[PDB]
Amino acid sequence: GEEELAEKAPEFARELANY
Repeated sequence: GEEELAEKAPEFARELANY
């Protein structure tokens, strides 16, 4: 998970959440 999380960084969700 850590790597998926590392390959994710829950800030991307918001970085696209706006678009």
